[PDB]
Amino acid sequence: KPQFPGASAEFIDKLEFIQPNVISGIPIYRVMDRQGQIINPSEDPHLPKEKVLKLYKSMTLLNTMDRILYESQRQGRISFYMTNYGEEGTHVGSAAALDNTDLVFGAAREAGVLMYRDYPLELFMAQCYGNISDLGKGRQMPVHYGCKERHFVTISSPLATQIPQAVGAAYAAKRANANRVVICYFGEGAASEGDAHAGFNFAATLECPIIFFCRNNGYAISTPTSEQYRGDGIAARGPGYGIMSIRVDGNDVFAVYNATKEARRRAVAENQPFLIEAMTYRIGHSTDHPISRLRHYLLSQGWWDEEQEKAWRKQSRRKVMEAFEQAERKPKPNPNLLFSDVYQEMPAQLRKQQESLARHLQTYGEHYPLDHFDK
Amino acid sequence: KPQFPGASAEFIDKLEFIQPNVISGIPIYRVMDRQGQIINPSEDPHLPKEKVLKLYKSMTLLNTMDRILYESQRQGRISFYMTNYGEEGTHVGSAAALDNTDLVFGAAREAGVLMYRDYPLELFMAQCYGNISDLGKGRQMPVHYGCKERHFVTISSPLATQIPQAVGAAYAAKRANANRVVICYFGEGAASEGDAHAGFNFAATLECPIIFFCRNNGYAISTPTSEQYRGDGIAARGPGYGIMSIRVDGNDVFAVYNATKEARRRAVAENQPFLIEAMTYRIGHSTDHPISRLRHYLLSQGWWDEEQEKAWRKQSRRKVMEAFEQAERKPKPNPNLLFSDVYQEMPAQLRKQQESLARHLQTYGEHYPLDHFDK
Amino acid sequence: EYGQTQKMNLFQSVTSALDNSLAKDPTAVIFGEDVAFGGVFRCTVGLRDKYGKDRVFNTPLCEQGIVGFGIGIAVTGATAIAEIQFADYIFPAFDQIVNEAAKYRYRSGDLFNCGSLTIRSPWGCVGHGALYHSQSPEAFFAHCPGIKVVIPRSPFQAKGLLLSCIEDKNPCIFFEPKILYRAAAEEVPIEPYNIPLSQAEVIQEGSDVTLVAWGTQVHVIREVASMAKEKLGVSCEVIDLRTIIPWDVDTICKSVIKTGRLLISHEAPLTGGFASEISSTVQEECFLNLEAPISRVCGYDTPFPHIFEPFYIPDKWKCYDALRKMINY
Amino acid sequence: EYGQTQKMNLFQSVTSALDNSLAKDPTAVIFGEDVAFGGVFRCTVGLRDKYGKDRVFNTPLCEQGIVGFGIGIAVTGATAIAEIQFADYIFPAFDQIVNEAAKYRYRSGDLFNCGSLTIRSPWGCVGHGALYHSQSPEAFFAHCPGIKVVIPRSPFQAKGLLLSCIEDKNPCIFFEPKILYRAAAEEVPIEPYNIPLSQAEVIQEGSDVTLVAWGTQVHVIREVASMAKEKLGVSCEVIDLRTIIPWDVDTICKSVIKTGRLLISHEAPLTGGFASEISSTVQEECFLNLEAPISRVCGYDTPFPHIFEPFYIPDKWKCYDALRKMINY
Ligand SMILES: Cc1ncc(C[n+]2csc(CCOP(=O)(O)OP(=O)(O)O)c2C)c(N)n1
Ligand SMILES: Cc1ncc(C[n+]2csc(CCOP(=O)(O)OP(=O)(O)O)c2C)c(N)n1
Ligand SMILES: [Cl-]
Ligand SMILES: [Cl-]
Ligand SMILES: [K+]
Ligand SMILES: [K+]
Ligand SMILES: [K+]
Ligand SMILES: [K+]
Ligand SMILES: [Mn+2]
Ligand SMILES: [Mn+2]
Repeated sequence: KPQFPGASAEFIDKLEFIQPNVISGIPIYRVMDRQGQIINPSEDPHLPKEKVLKLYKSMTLLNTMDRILYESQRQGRISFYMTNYGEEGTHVGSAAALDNTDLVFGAAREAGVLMYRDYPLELFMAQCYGNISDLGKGRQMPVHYGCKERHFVTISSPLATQIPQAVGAAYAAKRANANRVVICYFGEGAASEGDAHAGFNFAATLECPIIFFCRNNGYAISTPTSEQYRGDGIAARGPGYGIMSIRVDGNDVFAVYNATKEARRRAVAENQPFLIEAMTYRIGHSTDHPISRLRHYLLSQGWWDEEQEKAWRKQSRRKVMEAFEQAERKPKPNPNLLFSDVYQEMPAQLRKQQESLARHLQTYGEHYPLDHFDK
Repeated sequence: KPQFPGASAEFIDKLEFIQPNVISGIPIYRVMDRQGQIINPSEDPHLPKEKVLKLYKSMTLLNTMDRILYESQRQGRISFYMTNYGEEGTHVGSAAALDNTDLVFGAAREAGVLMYRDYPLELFMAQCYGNISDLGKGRQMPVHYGCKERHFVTISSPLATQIPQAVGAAYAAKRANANRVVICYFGEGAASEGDAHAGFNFAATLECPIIFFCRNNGYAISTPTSEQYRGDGIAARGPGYGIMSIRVDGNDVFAVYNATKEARRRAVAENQPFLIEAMTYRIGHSTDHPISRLRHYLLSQGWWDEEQEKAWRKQSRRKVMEAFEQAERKPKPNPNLLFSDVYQEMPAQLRKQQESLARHLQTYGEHYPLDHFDK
Repeated sequence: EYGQTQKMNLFQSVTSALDNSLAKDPTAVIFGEDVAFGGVFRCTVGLRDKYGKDRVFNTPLCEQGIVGFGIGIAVTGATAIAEIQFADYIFPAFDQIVNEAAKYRYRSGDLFNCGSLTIRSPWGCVGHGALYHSQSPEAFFAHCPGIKVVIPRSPFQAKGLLLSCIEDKNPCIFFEPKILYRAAAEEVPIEPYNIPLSQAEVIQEGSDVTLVAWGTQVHVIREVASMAKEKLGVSCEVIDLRTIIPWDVDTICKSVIKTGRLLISHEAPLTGGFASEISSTVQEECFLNLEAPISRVCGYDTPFPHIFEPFYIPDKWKCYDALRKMINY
Repeated sequence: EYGQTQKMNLFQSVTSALDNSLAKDPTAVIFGEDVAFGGVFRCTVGLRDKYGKDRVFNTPLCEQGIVGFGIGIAVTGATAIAEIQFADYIFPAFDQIVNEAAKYRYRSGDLFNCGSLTIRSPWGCVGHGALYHSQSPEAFFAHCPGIKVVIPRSPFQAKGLLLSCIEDKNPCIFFEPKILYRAAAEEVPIEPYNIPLSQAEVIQEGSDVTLVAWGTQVHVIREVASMAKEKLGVSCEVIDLRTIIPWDVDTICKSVIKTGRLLISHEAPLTGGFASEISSTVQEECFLNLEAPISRVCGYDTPFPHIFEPFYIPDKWKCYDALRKMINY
């Protein structure tokens, strides 16, 4: 009986403010308990052994790499690092639910997605060292990864800027009849940025095949969520934009996989956004765990044991150390590369600046650390 | 039993996405029907005759001013105008519920708030004409009003920028132990801007005494709300930020007053934000009506009639035309005033630019429209 | 020389460029506030009916979203033509332009880019626009390596420069002087053609002084050249810069080596304005040829006023007086 | 001359300024991301425990909100000291700074203002910060009438300039060179004192050439002056600009009239950089005194690189070589 274009609603004849439900919020979806036991048989994805072992080995290999590169940072061998501790389950559980060619936008804390997609150890290292093997040409801070082959858009420091971008790539995919979905990861702190409000609204009104994947680890650097928002986390925001939303246990690789798998299926079929808020806890910020929960599961199915755990711990340390040795011995790229790719074609005036550097180094090069730069 | 810091919730053992309720949204609060009849006696504010007549005369005087200045714009006597048609009830109903000294931030479509606060006709006109009586010194586009005496912060064109500002003034008021509330008006289109997400979240986490007043008229220039958002209007967004929220019939001056009155009482007592979404329809954008509904009400109480309507229509036309004649005959401010107030004190280099203009006009002044500029 | 032409004003020339782009590039889409019905300056009239609602569409009212979304379309390789409704309102998107779009190719080692993005926006004074309908923000963007900024002076120039921006493999901001949208028409080819970026145009040869401007201000300096010839017997070389970055240093310096005197004019405020970059560069390259100090005749260092506009703008009398003093130095 | 001093590094001097401000101005509050526990560069250590959670507090992670909120506090007359965690991340707030804060007093006819707002933010290169931990955005803000932009070179200068910004009746951006936060301490008065805005400081008199810089780059040009004296027998006048806008035109021009030669240096990219404004202004005012072209030795026109930082920055060898050529012109 109300006729207003802005909303579809009835009249009410008494004044009643709508109260938020924060104390009893959106419940947390969980598939396996802390002992790795399946709680509800109808929800078990019954992933095959080789796939569940890949989830496990990807998480642990990431953890092995993290320990070594974190030490490398402490010694000043690389200028920065930040670990994935506690996030390994959200990474690998969601990546396993995607198509290989689904495009990923991330925030900075999803090396496990690249790991699941078989990104070489040499290439994680090359970016952290800024060596000649880095396809990023040593230009970004360490732990800024990207891979065009594996459909993983280069990560950038400014928080949340990837969120409206991811929506545009999803709109483009829709037009291309891609049958592809975009996933976009961000933390609960980044969800406070204006660009998150932009991306969430655009994806709904432009009907885009996108999964918004918020990792809520309770902290943004020193800021607890009590200072970050006052509604019921990020999941409760989704319905206000018209977005189907769910909250999952981010320490449960199966809950993450199931929610991501179903979000992907429906996003691609229906051209509509889905929001998944995965609850974790930031175990490490920069320079009841998903791995142990999955280990307990494996040890039930009879698919892992102490002998295997020992051998894999050895093999993964050896692979990480081989990559690390190679990364440290590679030279850095030619200093000329600081000038290319600013535009596709270097402007004549930028070429002039390049030439001026080359002249400068001719005369003053003894003063520059040219030892381990290429050419 | 979940222990995550980011949310307070139970576990759930089955995958269920949370669906938005858009088809049956937040209901629309209404006090009087289209014939001006009170629907629910317990909700009648029983405002006294002199106050209800002030609501009526403020709305109609605004409408009289609007018709004349809109004509003035069509003739090129002023460079721009935009009317308040259909919004008069939201303006005056909310302003009547505020304290005189509550601070107002607006969007551009709330001249009725200044009208209710007894802003002189001469001063609305002076701003539209950019004449010497304008305390804005003729610097802004017409229909950009401000009044420090009446606690109405100067309106600016960029949409939604006032929303986080209003929250900061409310935080400051809280500290000052003001017992004052800030109100901040914006349209449903402006609510798509990033600054709206900023203001709504900050007001909740910093516990600010602020009323967010969204006018939802179904359109932002040519854009219908179907292209603006896909959730249940703006009211449904409030709970996601932890904000108490309500939707009202913006054509019903009593529903607007009651919701604003109760939001103000609770915002100031509890230091918490309130969101009111008033549903209207944009009758006019720039260069079942609130007035007729209130007229029907008056005509019931026996408080108005055709004789009074005629006399007031005459008196208000005369007052508007007196102000209009005066506004047109005033000179514009001295061109020197284009340089002051850029900083509190004019920088010596800016003074030099002022002096250069003065020299220029000495030599070339015949070429400038100096006729009706002061000095 | 370019096939059949019609008289087009500058809004019509923009529609023509956009129509030609849609026709020949099936990936291209146009989006922004109020573009579906044809736009608040009529630049997209007819395009949605002609090309489809999926290709010409309205966004929510959120400039940071508009640009971020356009970047995302371009990351997939599709042509993204975003509109910002007035250049005054581009600032919400400044972080997506400067920190994201401009740095996208460099920071990924060319693994990703958003070269197929163009942002177009009405620009410059309009008589009564005051603070937020009048701005010329090009100097803010000029200090950002990785973007191109382009400003035409006429309908012919607009269509040819806009087509080049849309086709350029770098994110481009195209500023359309709004006071020219319905001003005099001129003949514009109906079919596509390009004018090169980073190339100034000498529109009148002269031997005594070089005058440089862009957008509407080109017409002001053309009139100044006429006043100078008639009143002073002074020969002015008149140059339209066209591309603000990367700019055509060589064309400007070659002219100043010849004339020995340079006056640059723009509506934007003096301090930090792009004339500051041209003057300091010409000074470095042409020092020994300079007969008089390089002159900058610009808006004052204030916000852009409503009632005082006729006194604020660097008009032909302000430019002429500056020129007169420079000739007499 | 200013009472008791202690050795303070630059972060400690900022804490000292902020503590003095809180103590003497009961309206003042400090807010931003992670300021409560003391900040990611320790600039707010101890202040919340000392002054209260209502006065030193964390905001949500939203720069446009931080600035908008700070504007709102200042509209009521209360002192608002907002922090942006790295200057690279100030761009989300560019529209609130340029369209709102800078224009607030002018556009209301002085009915309202936000003069009691200061935005402080870490700034400049740090060895390995790459694209988003290294930026020096001052030229973007220099083209905005209505804001002041201030950059100190040392702990003493920082505390005195920050107190002046906090007390100035105009919205001010105070950029703190982060590579100096834990570098050498110097003696800093414990009690409040002020250094004037829009005033350059000649820190070494000289007669052959004027060198101008700000922030860390002041120490680079001081070392260049030493290299010039020792290697070339050249006397350099070394000037710290301190305030980018409104800048001290008179101090710079008076020096260039004396020496006849000017070299300006900054870490920001060359094109559109603030050296462009200084050079073109000095050229206009000191034309007849100029013995050689004014030199600008700046970062290259690229984003700021990680591994190539030592090759990107306008270091003492780059400045010295430029100076050598200028002396030989
Ligand atoms: C626009 C912007 N502001 C500030 C920062 C500095 N910063 C880097 S991480 C971070 C906290 C991020 O929190 P969240 O989004 O929750 O991610 P998490 O680190 O918890 O995974 C901040 C403030 C940034 N990178 N970008
Ligand atoms: C940042 C910005 N973008 C664009 C505009 C141009 N504009 C002026 S009004 C308007 C529609 C506003 O819609 P809404 O907020 O619903 O208010 P209404 O006009 O319906 O009252 C637009 C896009 C603006 N003023 N500011
Ligand atoms: Cl990071
Ligand atoms: Cl407006
Ligand atoms: K990012
Ligand atoms: K506004
Ligand atoms: K392009
Ligand atoms: K200040
Ligand atoms: Mn977090
Ligand atoms: Mn509207």
